[PDB]
Amino acid sequence: NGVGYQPYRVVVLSFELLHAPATVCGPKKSTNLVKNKCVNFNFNGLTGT
Amino acid sequence: ALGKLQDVVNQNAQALNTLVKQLSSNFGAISSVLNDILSRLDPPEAEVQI
Amino acid sequence: WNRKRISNCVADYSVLYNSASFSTFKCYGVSPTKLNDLCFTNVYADSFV
Repeated sequence: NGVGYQPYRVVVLSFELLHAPATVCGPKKSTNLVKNKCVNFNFNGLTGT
Repeated sequence: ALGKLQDVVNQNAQALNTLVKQLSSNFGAISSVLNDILSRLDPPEAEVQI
Repeated sequence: WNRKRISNCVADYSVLYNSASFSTFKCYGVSPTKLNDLCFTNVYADSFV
């Protein structure tokens, strides 16, 4: 049949970005804990300085 | 006794507190925090929220 | 539609959206370019054709 009637497979990744302990964290690796100095920190994806 | 002076201090301090509290209002955008709006949208679609 | 919980793991959405197999891939409220470095509390995958 025409593509207009063809079947499309569908998956919906509903990213529930919530303030809670996160589980799926993405590929980026960690860095050693730094303290008492100015650093562009990034915990769980919240970008901060 | 010192109501007029206290009233001046209170009015000025409340006005500053409201100025700081406005920073927590999204104003129609996804979130109040500008850094998260930058870190959860691409620049083309971030600029409208910003 | 079935709902499969995705949690307790690490992900890589770059391969998922880069692959040419997905003629349709639309993100709402997040842009795919930076999905790699932000973590999420829970992700829901709902499959239906």
